[PDB]
Amino acid sequence: PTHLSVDTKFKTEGLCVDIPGIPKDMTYRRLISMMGFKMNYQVNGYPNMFITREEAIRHVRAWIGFDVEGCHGTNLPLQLGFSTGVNLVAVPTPLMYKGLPWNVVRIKIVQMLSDTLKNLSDRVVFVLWAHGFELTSMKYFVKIGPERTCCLCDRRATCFSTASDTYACWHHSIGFDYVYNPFMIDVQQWGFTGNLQSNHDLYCQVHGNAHVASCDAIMTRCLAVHECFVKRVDWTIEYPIIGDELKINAACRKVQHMVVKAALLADKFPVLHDIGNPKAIKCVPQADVEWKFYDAQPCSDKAYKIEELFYSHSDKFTDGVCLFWNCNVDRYPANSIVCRFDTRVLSNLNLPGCDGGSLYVNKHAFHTPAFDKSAFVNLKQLPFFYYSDSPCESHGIDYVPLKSATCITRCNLGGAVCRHHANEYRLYLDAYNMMISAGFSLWVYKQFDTYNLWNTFT
Ligand SMILES: C[n+]1cn([C@@H]2O[C@H](COP(=O)(O)OP(=O)(O)OP(=O)(O)OC[C@H]3O[C@@H](n4cnc5c(=O)[nH]c(N)nc54)[C@H](O)[C@@H]3O)[C@@H](O)[C@H]2O)c2nc(N)[nH]c(=O)c21
Ligand SMILES: [Zn+2]
Ligand SMILES: [Zn+2]
Ligand SMILES: [Zn+2]
Repeated sequence: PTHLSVDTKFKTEGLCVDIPGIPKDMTYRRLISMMGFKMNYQVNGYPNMFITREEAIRHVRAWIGFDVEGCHGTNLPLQLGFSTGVNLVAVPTPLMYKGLPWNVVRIKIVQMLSDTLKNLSDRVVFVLWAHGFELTSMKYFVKIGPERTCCLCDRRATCFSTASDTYACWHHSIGFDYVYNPFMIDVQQWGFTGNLQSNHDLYCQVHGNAHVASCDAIMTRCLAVHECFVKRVDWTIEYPIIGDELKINAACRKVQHMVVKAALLADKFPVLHDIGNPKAIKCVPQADVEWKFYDAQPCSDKAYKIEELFYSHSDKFTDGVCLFWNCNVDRYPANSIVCRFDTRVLSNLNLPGCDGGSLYVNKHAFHTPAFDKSAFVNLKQLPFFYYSDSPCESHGIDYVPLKSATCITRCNLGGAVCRHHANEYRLYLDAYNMMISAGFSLWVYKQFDTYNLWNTFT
């Protein structure tokens, strides 16, 4: 039950306009052969060009929307659209390219897919709203066969070159002309009513329809992300490490302990309303504050309404401070400590999402509602600072003397930062800059002032 059986039925009603007379009874085995490919009875790791809904979710980083529109069927040009926004015109002789024969179009496709996916996934999953021409055009730039490894490394092969008769992954595909062993999935097979635009526009207002192939490719992938990461959520699926996931997660927990501990020392809140992950633990377990938890799973569609979270416990969320660490609400109260992911940040962990949101894949997949500046009108941006009440003692690196107005320590209060707190300062600054560059923003109540922390050294 792992892979999609090649004898599974395939609904061809969406194909009968480009391909009139197509059989109603159709399997993937008869469809792959129809597309011009031969499986030759194979058990070499490539059982089907099409993958399941579950298998596609585990390879979401490889999703590339793909659509082909008749520009004017072997006798007419074809407009190739990809969710990267690229439009290629192939002739049988937001960016748009002029018409060119297939032998040079396939070279651009290998280059475009490789630069997109080399730091993301080991494969490519062509997300389709299939109507005919996109399946029949793959024979001009897709070659299938047994699973192979790269000729320059041990990654699996994703490209093939007719010049050298060799194979390569996304990293070493310069000069290659064919996509080797790709995967694909037809969203239209999931049982929708209506066309692509009517179904996409039910949940997203950001992607329009300029009647170009790439617009449909973007809407197709967007509709797929909504069905797999907005309407349905699966937090049990783990995703491989492809970047600084571990340092970013560790930096977020390092900053959270620093910020919440300092806010409790500076303002002496009697109560703390920790609103967010239902499995959360005290990030400052040594604090005197009364810690009250409120369960709320990460929202994947729209940001929570602060009215429905609070108003319907201590119930007096105006007492003490409220902690919204990656708990996206529409408008945070004035007595809040907030960590909110910026969906606009470009990174290999953050994928384009639905209706302004993004899909942040770090160990797990979190579809995050679109970043809204108006949510922080009652708060201010949290400035960088480093606080430490630990003993100014170095145990165990080369020391350039540290001078910083944001090093809240006894040694800095005394006019000279010690080597221990200087190491921890520069380590915390690296973690802070790691967290901010990853896309997380920090916000705090306007009364927060690091000048109140100097007095805890008395
Ligand atoms: C809720 N949320 C978080 N972020 C961010 O996304 C990343 C995923 O981290 P994560 O939540 O997968 O794990 P940690 O917090 O490191 O786990 P931890 O504190 O360790 O809690 C225990 C869990 O982690 C596991 N775990 C515990 N210790 C470790 C460890 O040392 N290493 C690893 N790899 N896992 C550990 C443990 O088995 C359990 O699954 C982080 O940057 C989050 O801030 C969000 N970002 C967006 N856009 N939207 C969200 O809704 C959102
Ligand atoms: Zn390679
Ligand atoms: Zn959309
Ligand atoms: Zn010190």
